[PDB]
Amino acid sequence: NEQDKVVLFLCTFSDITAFKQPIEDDSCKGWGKFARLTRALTSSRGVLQQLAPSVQKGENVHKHSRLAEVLQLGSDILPQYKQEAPKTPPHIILHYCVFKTTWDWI
Amino acid sequence: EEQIAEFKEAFSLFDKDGDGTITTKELGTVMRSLGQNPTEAELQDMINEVDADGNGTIDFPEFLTMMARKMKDTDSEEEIREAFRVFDKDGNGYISAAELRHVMTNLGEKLTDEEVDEMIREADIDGDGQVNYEEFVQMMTA
Amino acid sequence: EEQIAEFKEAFSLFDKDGDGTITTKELGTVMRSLGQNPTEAELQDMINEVDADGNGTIDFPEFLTMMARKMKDTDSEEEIREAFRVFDKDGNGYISAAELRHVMTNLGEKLTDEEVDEMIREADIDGDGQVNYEEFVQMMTA
Amino acid sequence: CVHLNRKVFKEHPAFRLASDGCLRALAMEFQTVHCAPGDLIYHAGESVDSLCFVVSGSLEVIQDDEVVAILGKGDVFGDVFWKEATLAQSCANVRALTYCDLHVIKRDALQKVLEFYTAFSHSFSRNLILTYNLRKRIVFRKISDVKREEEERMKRLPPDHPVRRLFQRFRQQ
Amino acid sequence: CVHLNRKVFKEHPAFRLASDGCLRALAMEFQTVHCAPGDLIYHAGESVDSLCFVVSGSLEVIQDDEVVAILGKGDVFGDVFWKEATLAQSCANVRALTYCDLHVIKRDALQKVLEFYTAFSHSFSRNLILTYNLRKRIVFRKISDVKREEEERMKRLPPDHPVRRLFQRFRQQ
Repeated sequence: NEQDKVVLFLCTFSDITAFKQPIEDDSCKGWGKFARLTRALTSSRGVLQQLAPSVQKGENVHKHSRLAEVLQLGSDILPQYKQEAPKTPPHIILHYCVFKTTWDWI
Repeated sequence: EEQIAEFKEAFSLFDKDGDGTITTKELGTVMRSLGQNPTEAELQDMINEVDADGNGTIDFPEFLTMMARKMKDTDSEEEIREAFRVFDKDGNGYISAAELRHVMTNLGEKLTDEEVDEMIREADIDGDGQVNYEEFVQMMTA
Repeated sequence: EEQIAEFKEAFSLFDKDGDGTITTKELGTVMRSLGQNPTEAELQDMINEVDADGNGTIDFPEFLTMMARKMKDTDSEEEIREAFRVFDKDGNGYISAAELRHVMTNLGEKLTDEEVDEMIREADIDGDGQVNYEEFVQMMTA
Repeated sequence: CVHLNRKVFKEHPAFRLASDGCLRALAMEFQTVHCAPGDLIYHAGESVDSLCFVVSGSLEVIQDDEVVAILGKGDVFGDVFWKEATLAQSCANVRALTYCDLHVIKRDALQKVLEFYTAFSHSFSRNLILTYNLRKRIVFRKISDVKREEEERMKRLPPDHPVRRLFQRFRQQ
Repeated sequence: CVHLNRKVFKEHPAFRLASDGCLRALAMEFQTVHCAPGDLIYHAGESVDSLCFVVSGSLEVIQDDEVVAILGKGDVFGDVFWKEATLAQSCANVRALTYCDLHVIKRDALQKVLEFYTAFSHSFSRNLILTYNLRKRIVFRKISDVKREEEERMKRLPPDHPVRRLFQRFRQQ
């Protein structure tokens, strides 16, 4: 929080279906279970981890990439759930600022 | 059905060259990056058990058969979809009143033009002469 | 109860030095200005009949016992105040839903969480999770 | 208002029997409405709560992309309110051909006037033929679709069980 | 008005079956409402007479100082009017997180439109799932109060006669 109390749990989701194993209670095929797993694990493999599947030994690399996006986000998106003022990046001065207003006056 | 074109991104993500030809080497590479190490023998068994052509290379409508196999919809959903397939002969996602006239002739129960137009209009909600899958189930509900 | 702090002006008006020590001489002075002339013997009898410490000087919670003696409220008012004292264990003038859960365990009749929340919400009018003495009597009326 | 709606009250045979007080009580509730070309009046399925007198210009009535009636000068369309006594959806769009002047009157106001002037209401019912009932659905067939269906008729119980049920529903309709 | 409420009518699955005339009859009664951050919409106990479509921004639903639902773009809250047929008090405050654009529609106007478009009303009832029913009370427990009550449970007929009576009343509830 703004008062530094924990108030929400953000849990981020992805798919490790293709990278673990196929297991079916019943299926038309083991190939069909593999097809369902590839249709599930889409947002990592088909989109983000596209430099992986040409190369081999990509399981740890793709898992590290998908978790490292969220691991950099673990410091970046600490959005803290506060009704705070929106800020520009620094070395960019505000329009209605008091210093900028007296600068425009001088 | 409608996700058939939504699988096309996955199918272009399957092959490495993007040739419409599912290579055995490309499949071994993508399983090796998946984290499994299968032999090429069992992958060739999967090719001969999957492909309808069966020549070391398969296509996207050649995978549409396996997609229709692994579809396996519900009872009433498959019932209304098969009723859509017999009830719309063109399969264009719409029911013309002339299409309902043709299936009224092919049903055996022939109806008048006013009664068949009233069936269309009671079925239709947006009012463009054709009804939708949702407009079909809207009267097939109760 | 609530007039206990309202007696504090009278209790500071009792003593002359304002020391929390009810002097016999100060009591004789205030009765002499009242217009009665009592002897110091009967005033010492009043001290030994009033004070719980009994040392020639008494305190304001030492008078709170005589205030609780001379309170002597009604039947239903004392009933709902004692029901407040057993029904709120903290005595904080409010009934938390967890307080009602604790007295539901201590009553013997255990209720569900939805039923105990509905009892709170039917009891509550301003809607802050706690009910008041007035909100308590508002359902204890009929 | 009687002078503004003289274009209705002098030309219509329904209004040639109107009393002077009934004419005032009608014209105070009439509304002259100008419409642009291609600026339609009633949608498909819009509530027809106002019968309109086309005192100038021309209108077309499009039901299912097909012109069904052209309304000219001095034609009355809308719904027969005093006999229907219920609000209905419009069957057809009413597109405007030219710059047209209609003289609409809402169903509630017309029903008030016809309930108060009981001797006039029977004359109105007998003498106002609506040019186009917007309520009633007109059944027809397109010639192109009939031709295509003749071409298809020259070219040509597990489905019937979830279908004949509906058919019988339509038989109960 | 249909162009103003296109942000509802193109995105919601309840409105993807709407007729053109029903769309006009809905959009003439919709009201776009902009709200500031921290400018709440429904109080606790306020009458929920208007189901709102959050077309932009984000809202939070505070019941008993606790966030119960975050509403984002294209979420419908309010009360299910056509099935409830009665006005109820709001269970929870609906605070606004950002500058948000809602598209409210009052219960009376929506009920008028759904009574007139009877073929559309069933589709609306089947396809409009409310994101948050403001009428229904959500029962829960706070973790801090559960912890304190576990601490108190580790620490621990003359009253029951004016108390069990009420208890039995609650048993009759």
